[PDB]
Amino acid sequence: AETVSFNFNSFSEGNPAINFQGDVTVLSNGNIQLTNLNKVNSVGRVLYAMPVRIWSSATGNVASFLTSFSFEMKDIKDYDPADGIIFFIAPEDTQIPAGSIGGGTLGVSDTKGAGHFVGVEFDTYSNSEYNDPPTDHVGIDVNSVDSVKTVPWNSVSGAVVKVTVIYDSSTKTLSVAVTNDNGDITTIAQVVDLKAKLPERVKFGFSASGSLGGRQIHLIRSWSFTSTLITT
Amino acid sequence: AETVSFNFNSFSEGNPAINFQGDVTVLSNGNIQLTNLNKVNSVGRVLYAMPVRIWSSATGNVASFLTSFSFEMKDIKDYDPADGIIFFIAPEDTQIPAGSIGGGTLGVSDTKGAGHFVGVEFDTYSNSEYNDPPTDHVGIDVNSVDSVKTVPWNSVSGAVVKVTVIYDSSTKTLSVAVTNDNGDITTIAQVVDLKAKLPERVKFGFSASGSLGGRQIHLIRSWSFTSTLITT
Amino acid sequence: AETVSFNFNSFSEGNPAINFQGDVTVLSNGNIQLTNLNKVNSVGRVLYAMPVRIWSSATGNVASFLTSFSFEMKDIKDYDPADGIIFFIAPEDTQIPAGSIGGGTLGVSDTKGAGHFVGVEFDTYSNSEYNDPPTDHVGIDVNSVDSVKTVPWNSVSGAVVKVTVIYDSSTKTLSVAVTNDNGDITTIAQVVDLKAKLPERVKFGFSASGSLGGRQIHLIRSWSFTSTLITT
Amino acid sequence: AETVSFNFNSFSEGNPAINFQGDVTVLSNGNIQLTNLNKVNSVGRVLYAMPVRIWSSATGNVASFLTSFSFEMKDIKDYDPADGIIFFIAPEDTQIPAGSIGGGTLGVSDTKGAGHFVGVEFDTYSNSEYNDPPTDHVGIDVNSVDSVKTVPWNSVSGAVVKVTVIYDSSTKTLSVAVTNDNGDITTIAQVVDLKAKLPERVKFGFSASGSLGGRQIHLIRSWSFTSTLITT
Ligand SMILES: [Ca+2]
Ligand SMILES: [Ca+2]
Ligand SMILES: [Ca+2]
Ligand SMILES: [Ca+2]
Ligand SMILES: [Mn+2]
Ligand SMILES: [Mn+2]
Ligand SMILES: [Mn+2]
Ligand SMILES: [Mn+2]
Repeated sequence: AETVSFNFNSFSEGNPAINFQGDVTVLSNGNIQLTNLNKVNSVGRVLYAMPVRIWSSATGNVASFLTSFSFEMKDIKDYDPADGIIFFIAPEDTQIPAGSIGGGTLGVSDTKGAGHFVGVEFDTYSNSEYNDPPTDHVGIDVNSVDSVKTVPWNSVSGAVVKVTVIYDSSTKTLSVAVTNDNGDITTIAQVVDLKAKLPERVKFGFSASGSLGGRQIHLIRSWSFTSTLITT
Repeated sequence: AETVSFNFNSFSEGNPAINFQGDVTVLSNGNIQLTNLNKVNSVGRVLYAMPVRIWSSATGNVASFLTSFSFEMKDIKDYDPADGIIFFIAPEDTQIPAGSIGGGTLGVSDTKGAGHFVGVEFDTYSNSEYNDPPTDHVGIDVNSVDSVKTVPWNSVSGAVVKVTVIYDSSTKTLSVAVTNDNGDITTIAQVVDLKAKLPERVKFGFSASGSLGGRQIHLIRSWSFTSTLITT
Repeated sequence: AETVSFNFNSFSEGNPAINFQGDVTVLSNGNIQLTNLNKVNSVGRVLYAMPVRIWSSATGNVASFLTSFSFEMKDIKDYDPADGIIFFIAPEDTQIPAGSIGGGTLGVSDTKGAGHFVGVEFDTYSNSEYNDPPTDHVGIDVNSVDSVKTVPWNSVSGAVVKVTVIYDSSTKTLSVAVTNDNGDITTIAQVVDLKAKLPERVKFGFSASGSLGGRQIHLIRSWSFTSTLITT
Repeated sequence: AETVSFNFNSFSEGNPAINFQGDVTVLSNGNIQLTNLNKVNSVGRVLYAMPVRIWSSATGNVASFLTSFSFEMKDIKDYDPADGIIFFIAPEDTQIPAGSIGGGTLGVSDTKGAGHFVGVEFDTYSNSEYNDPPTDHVGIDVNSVDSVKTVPWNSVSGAVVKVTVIYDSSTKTLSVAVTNDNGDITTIAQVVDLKAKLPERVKFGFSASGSLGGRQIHLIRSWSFTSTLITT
């Protein structure tokens, strides 16, 4: 099999294994801060530099993967805690959409919420323009921030949140488990065919954004990942 | 929400939180050895002592859970490395079946391979009587050791294996991710309705067994668990 | 390390982790009401259902523990605001004393004020028979409601009180910090050798009582707990 | 009674309620980073600007206090994770010792490890000149870094550690409870006569230091405090 695995206990902005896009900044404690606090419509994205072959057009096999990460979102005075973080998967040439409005597009889609990526959002602001649930929520997005499926959640300012993700290739099921700060766990699962939605080679990463009047601290603290593709 | 959570980084004799059934022994290093290498048809089981309420007849909700543990199986001179470990979920009254032959029943089934439980097995011996695949394998068992779904695998003597299971209550999906010592991961997923196969209160634990001639070391090294039921 | 920890932000009817004894009620809000307002000499107690092993007889170790909870007492028309709440530790077989008069026994002692427990009381009525100080008070009780030590305090009808307690195994010091409504803190500390007054396995919980004439609302709103026993 | 109370969820540089001394800096996420990873004998300290009256001259009364704070220490590549953090109480005119060597003096003592203060350390490096135990430990310092009493502990890089301190005036008892990332708790308590060791008015705070070769990220994330002095 073809296995790809890495693990970041802390990041740095001079590492060739990480692509930075937008307002991304690495702090002295090793955390990655995706948005710029005093910047209007800020957008920041981080991507594992190396593309991962998630499927083969030769065999027809699709990879299974397991990945976990921890983030922190914190309020800043006089600003609406918005807009959220999104763990996404996209073609290897992915870029911040041209003329991005940041805000509720999460840095992955255009104005009407479309784009080419599959992902899991931790949305903290309800945009009715994207059919947002009326509360903080966790959602499964397939080429659009108009979530295929959402689950009410609760973002607690200043808390370290841990996430564990499993995609089983045979059932093509993507399931998510969020351990909150009060101990409670939140899960959400959805069947997504990666082969049909994405190309053979892709890039995984995180993206956060905000608007004018809607901003908050978006930090990524750690990240480990392992994918395995059977070559037979 | 109703949450149950715990974490064992080692075990000790006399902790009211754990129930021991059969040939279980607590090693001086904090590990739990499931079977007796000197007994024929050995069976050892360990359970979280408190029943967990997995679904409510009042509301109709089903809990979601995330649990992870790691184990090790090691070969012993002269005996066939058999038969394996199984993480299971059973009614509150659960006990080692009456006339257990151990062996391929894994300590949770009768002689024909039937019982009342839902569980994940790590089978190191192929029993044609239970329709086992020809190689070591990981399997999803619903009231039978004749697995509803299996996936090839390879037990390595002395290797520590780490496992992650996520049960998403809404899709009723149970997913597993196994991390071999070599780095490659193994996954298997299956929709299993817990509300349909089990009582409101259940118990969680691990079971292992052997035969005459089929024997090996079965160790549980750690276990963490968290379940959350959306209360009324 | 052998650790037990739990967190109840709210309570629910039917949870396997909570034992109710006497006049206990779970309100629609998740709060627990310890006494019945229409009953003479009412008593209600709520306990963490699992026995916790506080000291080991193998090694000579006693566990340290940190617990916090919040309660509220509130006046009811025409009745004297009595008698108070008590957070206690008792042998795992603990039960409301046979033919209990409620009142100043706080539901944990007998008519003479004796019993088998260690506890911190939030006493709202002065019982000269148990040598109560003349004002409301916080007391440390060792097998009796005639406190080993008390400190004046003031109960505010409808106020949410927060309490933190730390037991340090090495010195044997039980420390209590009470945070009133007006922000003021009240403290009390006492050396109590738990290994000499209690059995290895105990249960933790809250008890409240009233009499004819003496009645008020007794609520438990939350409770978190963590104990760690050095096993080695 | 005279009560002083505050609660910080994040700190800012333009805050006159806090005194910054030494290499201290405030990150964009609101954390206080006590040391400079680039400086050789970095020393950083942060003090609550307002002096607290811990005891009275008229009445021999001492104050009781309850305080809780969280921190995070993390390793940096090519440097020994040293030297630790210390919560301390000292004269209102306190300043970093002249010609401070950082290191094992924790920024509160001179070269022989002497000074005027009373504190709780989370020492991550073993200095024999100050008779340090051989492992990571928590200690009670009374005018010296050669602890009056210590307890073994473990500092986990990247982990958020919460602490709770209660000082009870009547028993003159200081006790601490540390919650590792693990769920496990460590406690330590000691009888310190605050009126015999410190002046009427004092300042509360934290300090951290490093050496050449010994350096790590030392952060303070939050801090709440309350103290009450009976003036009768
Ligand atoms: Ca949105
Ligand atoms: Ca078998
Ligand atoms: Ca009384
Ligand atoms: Ca030191
Ligand atoms: Mn959304
Ligand atoms: Mn099988
Ligand atoms: Mn009393
Ligand atoms: Mn020291």
